[PDB]
Amino acid sequence: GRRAVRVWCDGCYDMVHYGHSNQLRQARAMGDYLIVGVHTDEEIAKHKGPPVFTQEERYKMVQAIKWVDEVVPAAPYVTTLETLDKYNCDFCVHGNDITLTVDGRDTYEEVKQAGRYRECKRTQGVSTTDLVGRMLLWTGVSQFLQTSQKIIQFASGKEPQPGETVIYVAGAFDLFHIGHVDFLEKVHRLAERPYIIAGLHFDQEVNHYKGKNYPIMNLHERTLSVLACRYVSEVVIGAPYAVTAELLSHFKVDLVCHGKTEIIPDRDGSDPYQEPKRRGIFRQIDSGSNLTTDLIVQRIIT
Ligand SMILES: Nc1ccn([C@@H]2O[C@H](COP(=O)(O)O)[C@@H](O)[C@H]2O)c(=O)n1
Repeated sequence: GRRAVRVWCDGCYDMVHYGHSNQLRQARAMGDYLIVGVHTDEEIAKHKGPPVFTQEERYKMVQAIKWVDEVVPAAPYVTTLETLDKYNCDFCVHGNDITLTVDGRDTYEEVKQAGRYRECKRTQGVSTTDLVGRMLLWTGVSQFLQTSQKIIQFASGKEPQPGETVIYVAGAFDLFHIGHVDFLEKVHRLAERPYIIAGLHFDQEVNHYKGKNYPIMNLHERTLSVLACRYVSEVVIGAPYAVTAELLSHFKVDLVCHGKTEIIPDRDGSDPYQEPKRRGIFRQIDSGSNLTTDLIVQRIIT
């Protein structure tokens, strides 16, 4: 009936960003199903420094990316034909980095010789070193070039259907991380057919209430980061800090959630959730995670 083409990727996925997401999207577009091998903390420490995020954090983050069908924990550092056969994958997909042994032989010679290796395009605008750099520091630093096409590639493109519960969440969603995934995952359980709209605050607003040099990622980068998450149906690309009556009617919102993090008051001292609270449609959800963008900055610099 086809047959199905099963695609393999592997990696560390330590500090996942929209570059990793875009690479996984590309890999999935080359077949029908995507399996991602993720290395253990130990295996990574053998080859380079130990990772910032624990293997179980990294596993969970990768599984939350909507193009990924399954995560294989404890994948070997280098892709082999044996691993591809074990998971019945036709080929693996990696970036175009030079990957040579000390001798000048390709790290992936085996897989490449068997014709089971594919390259995907490198993602413009981000890398893990760039993001580290931003964290060691509002007018914006990213050279990401957002386009209608990148949004189309990342967006599910679906409108709310009859029977679907529209649920609005809002925030910075900066350095979109496992705390956000845990939040969104719980929100997604609140209805049988959830349609989650994530409202992303403007860069200048985030800087105002989060301070310092925040946000690390600009509105356009955070747009792609949130759209990659399997729990998200739509994003408001520049949402007001106050959850307004206009927003609630425009999107026909059924429920509004916020996590157990602190809600900073609005410019005028008001509760930015006052309207949905008055309507009786506000629900606080405990994500069970204490991870914040501020604490990631701390784990990554230290
Ligand atoms: N660890 C975390 C981090 C964020 N969140 C929720 O995710 C949403 C977005 O958070 P930020 O604006 O801080 O990015 C908020 O509703 C916040 O309460 C959570 O519930 N648990």
